[PDB]
Amino acid sequence: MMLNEVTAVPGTALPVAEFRDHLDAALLSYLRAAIAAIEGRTAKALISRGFRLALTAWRWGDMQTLPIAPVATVTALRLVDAAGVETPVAAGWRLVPDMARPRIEALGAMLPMIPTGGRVEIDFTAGFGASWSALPVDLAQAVFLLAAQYYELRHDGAAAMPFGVMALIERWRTVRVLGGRP
Amino acid sequence: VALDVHNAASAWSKALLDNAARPSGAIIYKGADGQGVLAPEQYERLIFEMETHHQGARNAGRPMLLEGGLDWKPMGFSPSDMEFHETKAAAAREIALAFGVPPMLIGIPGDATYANYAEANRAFYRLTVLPLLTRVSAALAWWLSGYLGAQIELKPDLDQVPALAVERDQLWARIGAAGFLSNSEKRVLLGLPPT
Repeated sequence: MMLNEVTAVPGTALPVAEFRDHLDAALLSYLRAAIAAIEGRTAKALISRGFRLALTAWRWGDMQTLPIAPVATVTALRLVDAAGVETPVAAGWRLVPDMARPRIEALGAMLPMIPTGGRVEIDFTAGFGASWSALPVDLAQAVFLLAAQYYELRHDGAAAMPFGVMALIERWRTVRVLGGRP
Repeated sequence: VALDVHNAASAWSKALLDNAARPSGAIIYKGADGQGVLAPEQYERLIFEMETHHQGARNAGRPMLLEGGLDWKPMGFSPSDMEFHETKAAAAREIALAFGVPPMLIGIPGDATYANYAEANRAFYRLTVLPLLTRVSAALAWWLSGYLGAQIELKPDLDQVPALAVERDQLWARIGAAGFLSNSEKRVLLGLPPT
């Protein structure tokens, strides 16, 4: 399980013209330092970037929930071998769109099996929308409340409002209570 | 009053098994603020990981990793047994005290008073059955003798009651072992016709 992303965000899709109004190479260096700080706390994606979840063993036989939460259109399920013949499979599973648990529910059967050495990888385009105007606005507001902090103070210095950064991203974090075996 | 305690202390526990909330615990979610509810996308996730992985007999001991803000405070149920237990038994023994039944015969759980049912049944047919029957049959004897001419007597027959056999065998062993008096003199001591 790696989940490295395919393509980074272009920077033309980030609202550097809107962030300037709220407060270009230094402004855009602070939104994506605040987009990546909010996604890492909320396990979200916010810009619909492409990913590659390359994992070695399926956790269940009708599961392996995806960590990046808002998903749509799993592109492929490439089932590689050790030498890398790279034969993709095209049937057997279903992307089940769910903000709670984005999972691969399969089709009433065990998920595609993995060769000895050949790690199965999933490429999917997960996120809210391709632009900035497609986000939930409070999660878009939480980026501006954090990126304006990184702009207005440079080192780790000192200064809680009712709906702050933490109170706006408390409802996008993954609420999990299983530290168990399954 | 002892009926009203035994009815109510038994309807105490009937109600308490029908309207009482004990939880096994509570998953407290305060949030980033001092308070904050969790979203329906998060409440559907929290149930599915509580239903599937943490409830039941087959999930008794899962670690339940708790993030920042989440918390599991397990509730107890501190008076579990014995809600009015020794007062319901003390009331159920005062009901048997009024009617005159000993607590062995109906099965009330209590410190043993009689020993082995040979004397619990013998005290029952001597303190509260045969005094009650010798008053009902004596009123039958006088009232029904107002219908026929001759006055009639009608009283309980202790000879044909199996609870007085422990009374009867120590009688028959008393004058049976008394060999000084003759055979025709001990038939009359037992209510037998001399032959």
